[PDB]
Amino acid sequence: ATVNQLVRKPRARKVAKSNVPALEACPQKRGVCTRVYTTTPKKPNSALRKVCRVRLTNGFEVTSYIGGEGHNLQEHSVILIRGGRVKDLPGVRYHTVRGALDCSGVKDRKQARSKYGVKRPKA
Amino acid sequence: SMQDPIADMLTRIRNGQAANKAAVTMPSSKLKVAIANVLKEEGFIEDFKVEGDTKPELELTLKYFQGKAVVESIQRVSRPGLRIYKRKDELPKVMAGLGIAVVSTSKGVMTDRAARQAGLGGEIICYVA
RNA sequence: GGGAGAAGGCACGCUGAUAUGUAGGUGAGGUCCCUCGCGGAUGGAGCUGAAAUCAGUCGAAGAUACCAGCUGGCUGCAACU
RNA sequence: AAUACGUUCCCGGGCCUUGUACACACCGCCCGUCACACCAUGGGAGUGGGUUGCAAAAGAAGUAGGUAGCUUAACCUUCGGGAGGGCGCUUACCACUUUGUGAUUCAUGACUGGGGUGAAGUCGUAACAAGGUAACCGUAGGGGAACCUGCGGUUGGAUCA
RNA sequence: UUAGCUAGUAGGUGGGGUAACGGCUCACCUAGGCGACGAUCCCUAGCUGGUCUGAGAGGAUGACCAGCCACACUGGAACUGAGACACGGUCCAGACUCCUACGGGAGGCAGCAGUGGGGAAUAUUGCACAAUGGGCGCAAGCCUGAUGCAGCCAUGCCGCGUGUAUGAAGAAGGCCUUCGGGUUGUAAAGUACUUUCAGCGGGGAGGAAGGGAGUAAAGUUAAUACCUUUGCUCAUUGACGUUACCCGCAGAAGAAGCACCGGCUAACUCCGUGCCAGCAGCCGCGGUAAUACGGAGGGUGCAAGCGUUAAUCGGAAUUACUGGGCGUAAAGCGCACGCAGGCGGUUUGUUAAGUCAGAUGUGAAAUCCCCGGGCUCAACCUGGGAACUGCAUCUGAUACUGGCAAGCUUGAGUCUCGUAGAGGGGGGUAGAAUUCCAGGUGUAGCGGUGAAAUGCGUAGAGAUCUGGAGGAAUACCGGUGGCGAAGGCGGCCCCCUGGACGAAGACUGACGCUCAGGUGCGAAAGCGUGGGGAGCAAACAGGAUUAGAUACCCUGGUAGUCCACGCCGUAAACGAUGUCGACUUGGAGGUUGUGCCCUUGAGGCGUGGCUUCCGGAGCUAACGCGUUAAGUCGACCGCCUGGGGAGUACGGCCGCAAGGUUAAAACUCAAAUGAAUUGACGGGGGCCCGCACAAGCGGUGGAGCAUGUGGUUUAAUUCGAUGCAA
Ligand SMILES: [Mg+2]
Ligand SMILES: [Mg+2]
Ligand SMILES: [Mg+2]
Ligand SMILES: [Mg+2]
Ligand SMILES: [Mg+2]
Ligand SMILES: [Mg+2]
Ligand SMILES: [Mg+2]
Ligand SMILES: [Mg+2]
Ligand SMILES: [Mg+2]
Ligand SMILES: [Mg+2]
Ligand SMILES: [Mg+2]
Ligand SMILES: [Mg+2]
Ligand SMILES: [Mg+2]
Ligand SMILES: [Mg+2]
Ligand SMILES: [Mg+2]
Ligand SMILES: [Mg+2]
Ligand SMILES: [Mg+2]
Ligand SMILES: [Mg+2]
Ligand SMILES: [Mg+2]
Ligand SMILES: [Mg+2]
Ligand SMILES: [Mg+2]
Ligand SMILES: [Mg+2]
Ligand SMILES: [Mg+2]
Ligand SMILES: [Mg+2]
Ligand SMILES: [Mg+2]
Ligand SMILES: [Mg+2]
Ligand SMILES: [Mg+2]
Ligand SMILES: [Mg+2]
Ligand SMILES: [Mg+2]
Ligand SMILES: [Mg+2]
Ligand SMILES: [Mg+2]
Ligand SMILES: [Mg+2]
Ligand SMILES: [Mg+2]
Ligand SMILES: [Mg+2]
Ligand SMILES: [Mg+2]
Ligand SMILES: [Mg+2]
Ligand SMILES: [Mg+2]
Ligand SMILES: [Mg+2]
Ligand SMILES: [Mg+2]
Ligand SMILES: [Mg+2]
Ligand SMILES: [Mg+2]
Ligand SMILES: [Mg+2]
Ligand SMILES: [Mg+2]
Ligand SMILES: [Mg+2]
Ligand SMILES: [Mg+2]
Ligand SMILES: [Mg+2]
Ligand SMILES: [Mg+2]
Ligand SMILES: [Mg+2]
Ligand SMILES: [Mg+2]
Repeated sequence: ATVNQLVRKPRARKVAKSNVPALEACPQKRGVCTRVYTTTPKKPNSALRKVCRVRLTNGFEVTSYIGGEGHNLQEHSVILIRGGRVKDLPGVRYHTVRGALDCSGVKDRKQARSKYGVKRPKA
Repeated sequence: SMQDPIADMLTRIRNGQAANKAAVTMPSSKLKVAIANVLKEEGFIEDFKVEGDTKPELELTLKYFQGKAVVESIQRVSRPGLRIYKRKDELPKVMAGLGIAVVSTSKGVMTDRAARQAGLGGEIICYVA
């Protein structure tokens, strides 16, 4: 409180701790698929959510979501990951970029295609 | 201990005023007497006197209007723990000029208005509205 | 308290200078006092004498021979002599 | 027909009041061990790198100092040589490097500790009501677990008839 | 979670040295120099103009442009030179690569292109010296990956287009629909009409100043030569370039996608799915009507982009200087003393550092902002201004702060006499009780619990009376009583000793307040040595309870609880409220001084210290606090910055140990928390009702049979009703 006190010990803003450290302030990172599996989510939800463990080009190894309905990914699949947690999946803090590198687009999508790596259908 | 007698002066005013007191009295000092002068001249108190020679007691006659205290706020600005000085072109004004700031200059204690008009800066002793 | 001489490093002979022998040790003549002696003070002669620094110098080698610890890390057992 | 003084006691309920960590509201909430999966982290005989202190060892090139040997167009010469220079040698500084022993930091390590997170599992029921032994704090001992027990302290304890 | 650092070290003399001052260097001499105003050590980093953000103060940042510095494969070195310890120089050493006929050589893209590698990701091995500028040259000119330009990429900013107008029962198709119709939608088709841009032809500024031949005049000079300057004419110099721009031709012709529509948030319906598949910035969607998933129709928002991710600031008053907090929400150190430090009552004089005023210089340009100018507009370019809120020098002002000198007495102390007190330390001593020992009387139980049993008693308990030993604690007094900084302190007496308060006046003269670091104190438990040991009682044993019962209850009982001397340093160490000072209405009490009044009553009127309960304004989220503040102010300190992780780990200091102290991060969640409200609930309470109990009379539970259910059986024993309420 005292002026004297601040003069001895200045106000010191807290440094923000990141939510996607594996990215190291990069917009995406590349990595190899270590395990490709499903996992169940947290109260109150229930499903078999597709996730993968991925060793990134910078050594970090993280779990990443594989959004969309259907995917053709396996071990040694080279994928691109981006920031973005999965809320009912604790530990999951990244998303896989559908339709980049070895990851295919979602099949048969018509709405929100660009978020699922899907070309515009000839029509 | 009693390390700021001006805050003490401000406060004795503020509290007796809040307590609808007719007058307040405090150990005197030239600097208090110089401030009391400005208050009176700007119509925030009726009048004042100092009594005694060896242990001078200063007395301020407070002022009321609509069964209200003329002095709405009275606050210490510069203080022993943090002296505040301003330049002529930096002189604050209280309530957009409706109130006053008491300023201490090379030419004695006067209002922000006075010091402004006389090309001076000084230590900002208090605000009054 | 130890562990510890842990480990590891440097110096090391000879000659000269400082000082023809130094710091120190010892101490005579002389002078003076004295409760006079196997005495005290003063005095410093002679004798003896390590060590250091500087400079120089010989050899492959200066603790030159005899003499004279090898050192360190983990672990069982018994405290210890 | 009998019997009711009466409302202390059982059961259901009404009003006032109080405590609550309950609100799908006590068929409530909630605690720890244990089992399984995942995450990060500490310890760990060690393993591998970075940087660094101290003690020494080392001494390329260069520059400067010294200079007997060798060598030299310009200047001096009494024509023999001089002065001066170069080379070589030598000394000082110092890079690489070497040795010994410490310090520090990063990564990693059989295994091990506790921690966090999970729809549901096993054991009990520790706290919340006076939670059925009031709770909690410090401490100490004990016990599958929540905990129990002793000592002192606090009220952030219900009821006081 | 670095406190000490330093031998050329700090200074002096003299010689040497540099372009020059200088421990720059050397000798000698002195023993200094730096450091809590942060040295040393460790981590990180080029600095600035400015950039982004913010109303501002700030926060974040240092591409592109410009200024300074540093580097040129790594480490070291000097040579040449006005300048270098040299970006395409030299030498040595290292790492590495290339050539070789094997003996020996050569090189350094962090210049411009380009390559490999790394990466989510960043371009062509282009044209020209025409322009500006640099090197050389008298010049002509030569060189210039500076520069001017061109290529590539939606990377961004700005501009424009992808047509304009007309077009209705408003078609077909799609979608919704209660089958009436609504919608897509003037949208489309049709009808005229325009032609930017792209395409194709035609024409054509400016960036060009110079330089070259001649000529003429001046200055030169012996000269009309030459030289140089300035006019004149002639012929010339553009990489960009198919330039900008202008005209013509053809036809709407070649030019629309992306995200979103549950709330925050502009935009709703159907079908599919069914806690799946899936969505998800936050809340939260998904088990049969899902505007939240996925498709569709419709709609909203953007538009050559649109979304997602990353990233800074904002909102965030969420590090609070401007601009916050610590009773119960995160936060007062357990308490005190106190160095450094911060702050400091009142008067005079002095000073003029802080502060204030003015003047002068400087604060590069660009950027930002204002008014103009130029490209068709805009981006962009540009003139002038204002601004750079800053620094420095000089000259003044003297109220406030600081220095200096003298003071002053109210703050603070000292003195005198008294008062109250479980304040501390030591030594004595007392009566009650328990247990034990020894006896008298007495005889079959005592003890314990909810009930018991273990236990104790005919070796005579328990009960009673008597005598004695020992330890521990001090009933009544006793009380929102008292004392102490806190912890805490209680029988009585003495001794040693600290503090508080009152009365009166004298003395000192601001000697004061606060306090990081430091030091001391600090309940209980615990630790070490030796004593002590009645009662109590962790551990432990036995008896019970219980489904279990490592408990609660009982019978025993060790450490411990007690003493001395050491250690530990923690508690809900609490008023969960730091210390000091000043100020602000009241009522009732408790306690303890003291002045006055026929003391004429156990009183009457004042005046201090402490304290309890209410309560006023004000404060507060509320609860509550309320002259003992949580009100109004000031001085200084400590501490907080979402929950868990954690008062944990690592490091340091401390401890015999147990452990204490200082004190992180990863990870994880969207909560955790405070006060108060309405319910419900309680093995909480009060008051009150009902054949609820109590008072009565008769039953059911036994028997045989009727009947319903369960179960069992069966091919089937049909389905339902299941605590009171089957
Ligand atoms: Mg020698
Ligand atoms: Mg063995
Ligand atoms: Mg032995
Ligand atoms: Mg009842
Ligand atoms: Mg580890
Ligand atoms: Mg319970
Ligand atoms: Mg209980
Ligand atoms: Mg207890
Ligand atoms: Mg000199
Ligand atoms: Mg760097
Ligand atoms: Mg550049
Ligand atoms: Mg560039
Ligand atoms: Mg620059
Ligand atoms: Mg170099
Ligand atoms: Mg030179
Ligand atoms: Mg340079
Ligand atoms: Mg190069
Ligand atoms: Mg690559
Ligand atoms: Mg239709
Ligand atoms: Mg065209
Ligand atoms: Mg031209
Ligand atoms: Mg809406
Ligand atoms: Mg969506
Ligand atoms: Mg549906
Ligand atoms: Mg962001
Ligand atoms: Mg802020
Ligand atoms: Mg706050
Ligand atoms: Mg309270
Ligand atoms: Mg708290
Ligand atoms: Mg306290
Ligand atoms: Mg004067
Ligand atoms: Mg214009
Ligand atoms: Mg401009
Ligand atoms: Mg200008
Ligand atoms: Mg400028
Ligand atoms: Mg003064
Ligand atoms: Mg007795
Ligand atoms: Mg006096
Ligand atoms: Mg003991
Ligand atoms: Mg017991
Ligand atoms: Mg013991
Ligand atoms: Mg504590
Ligand atoms: Mg009150
Ligand atoms: Mg009130
Ligand atoms: Mg946290
Ligand atoms: Mg700890
Ligand atoms: Mg409460
Ligand atoms: Mg009955
Ligand atoms: Mg029957």
